[PDB]
Formats: sequence, structure tokens, C-alpha cells
Amino acid sequence: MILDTDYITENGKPVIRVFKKENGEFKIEYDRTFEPYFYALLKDDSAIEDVKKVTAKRHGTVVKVKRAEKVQKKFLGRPIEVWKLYFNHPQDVPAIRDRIRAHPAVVDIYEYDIPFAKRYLIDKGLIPMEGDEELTMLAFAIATLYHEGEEFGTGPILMISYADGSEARVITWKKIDLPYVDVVSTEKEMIKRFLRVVREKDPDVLITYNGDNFDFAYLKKRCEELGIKFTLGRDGSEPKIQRMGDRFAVEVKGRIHFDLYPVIRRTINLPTYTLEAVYEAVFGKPKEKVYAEEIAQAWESGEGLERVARYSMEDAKVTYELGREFFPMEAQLSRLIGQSLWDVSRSSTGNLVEWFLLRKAYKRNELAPNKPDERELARRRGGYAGGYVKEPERGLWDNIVYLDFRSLYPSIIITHNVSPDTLNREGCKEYDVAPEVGHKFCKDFPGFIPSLLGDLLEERQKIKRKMKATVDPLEKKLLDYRQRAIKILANSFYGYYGYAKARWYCKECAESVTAWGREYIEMVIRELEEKFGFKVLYADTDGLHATIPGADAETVKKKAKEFLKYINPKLPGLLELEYEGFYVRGFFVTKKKYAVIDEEGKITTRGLEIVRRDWSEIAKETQARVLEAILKHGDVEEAVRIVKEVTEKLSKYEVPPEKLVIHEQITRDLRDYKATGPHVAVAKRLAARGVKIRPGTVISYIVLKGSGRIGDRAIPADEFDPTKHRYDAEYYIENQVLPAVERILKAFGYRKEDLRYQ
DNA sequence: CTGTGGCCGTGGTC
DNA sequence: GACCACGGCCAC
Ligand SMILES: Nc1ncnc2c1ncn2[C@H]1C[C@H](O)[C@@H](COP(=O)(O)OP(=O)(O)OP(=O)(O)O)O1
Ligand SMILES: [Mg+2]
Ligand SMILES: [Mg+2]
Ligand SMILES: [Mn+2]
Repeated sequence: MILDTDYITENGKPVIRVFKKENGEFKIEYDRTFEPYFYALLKDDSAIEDVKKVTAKRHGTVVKVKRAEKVQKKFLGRPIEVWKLYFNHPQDVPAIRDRIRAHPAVVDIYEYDIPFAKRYLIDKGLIPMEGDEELTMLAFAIATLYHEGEEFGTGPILMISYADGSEARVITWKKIDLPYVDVVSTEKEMIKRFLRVVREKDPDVLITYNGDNFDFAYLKKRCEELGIKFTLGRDGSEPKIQRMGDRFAVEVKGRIHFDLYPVIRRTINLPTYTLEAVYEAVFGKPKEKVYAEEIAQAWESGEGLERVARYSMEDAKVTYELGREFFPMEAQLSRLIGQSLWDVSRSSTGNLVEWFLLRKAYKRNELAPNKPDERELARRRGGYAGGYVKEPERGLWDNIVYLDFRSLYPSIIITHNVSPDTLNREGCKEYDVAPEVGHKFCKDFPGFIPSLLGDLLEERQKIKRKMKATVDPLEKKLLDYRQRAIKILANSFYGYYGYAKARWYCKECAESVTAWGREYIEMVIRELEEKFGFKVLYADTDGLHATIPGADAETVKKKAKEFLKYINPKLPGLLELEYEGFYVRGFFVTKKKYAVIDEEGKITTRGLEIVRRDWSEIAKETQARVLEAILKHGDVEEAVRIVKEVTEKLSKYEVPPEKLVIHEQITRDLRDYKATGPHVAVAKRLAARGVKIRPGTVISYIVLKGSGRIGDRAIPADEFDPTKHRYDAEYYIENQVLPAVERILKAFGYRKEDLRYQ
């Protein structure tokens, strides 16, 4: 099983290294035969003579074209002649490429920015993570001495916990009478002890939660301060701090550093992303949090250190368990993209598509288009029309069926062959004409991307089957995640068409797909309402809620199933409308915002404050009980009672601070805020106190009593003291709770005045 | 930073 | 007050 590739340099020449685990044995395979290259398109092949003489000087050594050879390839399906330019070292490519491209006789150059080790994986047809090979895994975590306002890594590490299938232990340098703690003499010894555990357990995978940004950087800092070599790689090396825009990523050569945070952040929708919060959401159970001041208080006194050691040990065990649960998803993705697990688990979905496309293109002999330059970027800024959203019938509706297209946009792309290599192509024999926008797509031969989406849909269907059959709830949720991930990947191929930085960019494709989406959903609505007696209550892009007014439950279900048997045979190719759900009661507040209740009493909520991270819990909690009182009890006067009790509770300061907190992400550098809302305001004041804020920081705040701008009244959550200053009960009633519930109770004739406390 | 459609609170213009 | 960009997050 191939884990990774890289290259090192020996004698000025590149040597590729393949990291493999075969029959339980770790191997490093060396390939010295592989030659970096890119392609050049010429006005005429006589100019190759002059092009071959281009040189660059890098670090006082002349760089030259090692060898040129004329190759036949295809570009968007069409034949094309290019010159393959080989070189002696990968670094030769960035050094010479601009000067090759600037040559008068060179129309353009191609595939000049593919990393050499990944070029090797693609060109050699190697897929990481294939095989029954069993990998070993080890998680670790750290607990550190912390005081507000000190530089990173100033305080010593106090404990390094670690966990795998067998044990879960804490190394520390103070005496903790617990059975999983190993006390050693010094911090330096604690670390050197951790180093040996890893070397001797020899894990294939190293699992952390935010290790890319916290744990490994702290360890590196302590190692420098204590004079330790931080030897974790299987080749003896220290961890390699790669860079990835605003964040960092940490490699550990020969092993897979599996950092959970990017995957969890991508998969689970939480207001905050503490390890406790993530653990709770995946496994159901709570995790106690001990705090940096608690930790430091215990350490400087000797007392209460066993709560800290337990907390440390649970971090590792929980990290390991999260690691075990999500690893199969990342492995399969690794196989589907054809890149390392280390990459795919940190990759944007754009780069995942790009890397999948590059690999398939090599197998098809399709020269890849280039990422756009700044001028092509600017001519791609135009938008295009998206999906049809129907304004919902409002009020309370009974016996609601939900009908929804399977994998709609991918299914359109495949059925109508929507690809840049088939758009207005040649003199073709059959085409499909997109409605409204008119683009013609050749049907004589399969388009590049259309020919590839099918298998992604099968893979999802296969996982979906496994999911619907699985009874163990934990395994069913993880399987829900995997099938959602493959669905988002497949839809990302559609979005890629309209992605400005995309290689195989194609706005006509993108807008042809949406336009077909609109035609199909509107045809279904019209057939439902004008010929089968349904009232469509709501509809979005490719799904719709519908009922037969006045009919009983079993009539709606029977007529809905009848309609599907009628419509699906008139649908072309993979277009298929699915029976997706039935609800005894539902009500629709606005576009994107509704709630429905199934026959078992499960309320499904979409879009409403309940589901958002950035409303306070007290608003979300009240809306949930209102929703239950209406949808499950039909008792609207109880809903009202609920609201008035919560408004009276806020007025009397009887709601705890935690339900008052608001969570809002900083998405960009503070300097770049054209408008400064409350969360930004709080952020800027922390930034002024020397507190690192970066895109992805989640700000937690409460607004205090007062008036004026709300950002003027707002404070970090951790800093609210109910004794010293009281919270803005007025704010939470009129700006949080009442807008959340009145958008529902409006439909029953309640005005805000009916919900407040006198 | 895969796409567009959309709700909604905040606070900057008059 | 009206007007209305900006920003955040959600439904597809
Ligand atoms: N994250 C996304 N990125 C891009 N396009 C999206 C995304 N989510 C939804 N869309 C588009 C493409 C989908 O075909 C269409 C309708 O969404 P949806 O019904 O949720 O998915 P789907 O039809 O592909 O899968 P499913 O079989 O679960 O219904 O909206
Ligand atoms: Mg569906
Ligand atoms: Mg849908
Ligand atoms: Mn669908």
C-alpha cells in the first residue's frame, strides 16, 4: 500500500521516494529514472531549435532544456501538437518556465506547475491507500502551562498524552498518583520519552486535533528551548512545517499525520469546534473541559492535578477514537482522488477536483489547460443564473410529501453530455440544446467530465445502501458523512465549471446545467399542480413539498407514488425523481426556512434560527420548543406560553450566561473589514490586546446593558461576570428571541406584543 | 477559494 | 425615519 511520495536531491539529481506499507512492513522505494517536464506549443516546429537554447540562471548555475520531443496529444478533445521539454531537476521548471513562455515562437506552455512528487504518482498510475494492508495509528495531545498575554510556547509542556487501540497514557514531570500517568524527572525527559514511545510503537498514522497549528509547533518550540532533536519521521527527520496560506500543515515523513480538525470542520456543523463539542456531536456523550487557569492553578500548588491528568488522557483517547472513525472516509477519498491522505484531508474541494481531473487527463492523453492568468481571471467575473426557489405557501399544512431529484446536476451533466470538449463542437451528428441559454452539446462521443461522474454516483449509491441497512447508529452516521462527502464532491464538479480559477472552466457548461435544472423542476411542479391535483407548497432547485388539500395521509402517499411511476419513464437518462419523505404536518416560514414533522414525531428543521451557529442558544432553544408545541402537539397556545416564560426569564436575569452567547466566525484579516459588526468589534479589541485572530477564529460574545451600537456593548464570552455587569435582557428579547419566534407565530395571528412580559 | 439563491441583523449614508 | 451595502451562514 502506497502512503506517500516525495523527492530528495542526491548529486544534483532528483530521486523519488515511494513510502509503502507491504505485508505489515514499512518500505522506502527509490526511483531515479523520472524526468521533470512540461509542454510547449509552438508556431512552427522549426522554432524548436531556438527554443531549446533558452536558459535561466538559478543560484549561479545555468539551467537548460535537457531534451525536447514532439508529442501528439488532445486538448479539449481536439488533436494538438506540442513539444515535451524535459529537465535535469524539478526546480529547473519554475526557473526557466517564464522565459520559455516569453520566447516569441511559443504560443503557450502547459503543465508547468505540477509538484514533482505528485507528477510521479499521476504519471506512474499509482493510487495511494489501495489494499487490505492494515495500518497502525497513534494519537497524541499536549497540556501546557498557560498565562494570558505571553508569547507562544513560553510556558513548558506539562503532559503529553497518547492513545492507540491498546492503552492511553500521560507522561508528566510532576507526581500524579494515577495508574495511566508516567512521572519522569523533567519536561525534557517527558518529551524524550514521548519520542521513544512513537519510535517503538512505530505508528503509520499520527492523529492530532489541530496538531497542524498548535501541538507540533509547541513541541518544536520546547525542543529548541530544551535542546532536543524532535525526531519523529521514519527517516530520522523532524516534522516538516509546510505552509498553506493563512494556516500551517505539518508532515511527518514516512507516517501519515492525520489532523482531524480540517476534516471535522468540513463535515460537522457546530457553533464552536472544541474537542468536547466535536466528541459530543459524534458520540453523543459529554467530555469534561478543564481550563488553562484550572490547569495552571493545579500545577503551581500541587493540588488537583489528577483532574488535569484525566483531562489530558481523555484528549488523546477521544482524538484516537475520532481518528479511527473518520479515517476510512479519508482513505476512500485518497483513493478516489489519487493523492495522499495527508493532502486530501487538508485539500479544498476545488483542488480535489483539479487533482482528480489531472490524473484522468493523463490516462486519456488530454493536455491539461492552465490555471488562468490575471487577465483571464478578470474576464471570468460574470455570474450566471442558479436554481429556481418557489416562494412557499405559508401556514400549517397536513400530509406533505417531499419529492426530490437524485444527484440532479451531476445527472444532467452526464445525460446531456455537458463538457467543454463537447460544447459547440465540430460538425456533430446529434446534440442536446440547453434551454434558455442555447448552448449545444455534442452527443456523438462522451465528454471528458461527463464520462467520469457516473462512477462517483455509483460509489455514493453503494455507500448509501450500506448506510440505510446499518442499524448501529454510530456507524450509520459515519456512513451518512461518507455518502454526503461523495455527493458534495460530485456536485463540486458542476461548481468547478463556474469556478474562476478552474483549469477546465466552462461558464456555458455551468449555466447550461442550472438551466436544465430549472426546466425539470418547473415541469414537475406544473405536472403536479395542473394534472395530478397536488398543491406544491414549497420547492427549491430540484425538490418540492406537496400535498393534496383535504386528502388523508394514505391518499397523498398513493397519489405521489403514482405520479413518480408516471413521470420517471418520461425522464431522459439518469434523471430520476425520488420519493424522499412524508410529513403529517409542516409549515413554511419563508424561502429556505421551514420545519416539518414525520410520522414518528421527528421534526426536521431547515434554515430557521434553530440550525444556525450565530444565534444565541436561548433564541434557538425557545424556537425549538415552539416548533415542538405546534408540530408535535398542535398546541399553539402552549407555544405562546413558552415564549412569554422565556421573555420573563430574560427580564429577571434568570437565563444563564451560556445561553446568551453568540458565535460568529472571523472570515478574513481584520484590516479587510469594510463594515465592523459586533463580532468584528470584539475581535479588533482582542487584536488590540495582543490576541491572535485569524480567519476561522470563532468569536464568542454577549451584549451587556446599554444602548448605541451593539458592538460597543459587546464583550468576549469568557469575560462576562454576572455580578459586576448585567446582560442586555432587552437585547435578547427584542433582537434574539422574539424575531426568531414571531416569524412563526405570526401565521397564527400573534404579534410581538402578545409574546413579551409586561 | 466548487457554484447560485436567499434570509437577516448591523450600522453606515442621507 | 428610509435606504441599503456588508457580512455571516444556511438550502440547494
Ligand atoms: N454543495 C453544493 N455545491 C454545489 N452545488 C450544490 C451543492 N449542494 C447542492 N447543489 C446543487 C447540485 C445538486 O444537484 C442540486 C440539488 O441539491 P441536492 O438535492 O441537495 O443534491 P443532489 O440532487 O445532487 O443529491 P440527492 O440525491 O441527495 O438529492 O443543487
Ligand atoms: Mg434527494
Ligand atoms: Mg434537493
Ligand atoms: Mn436532489
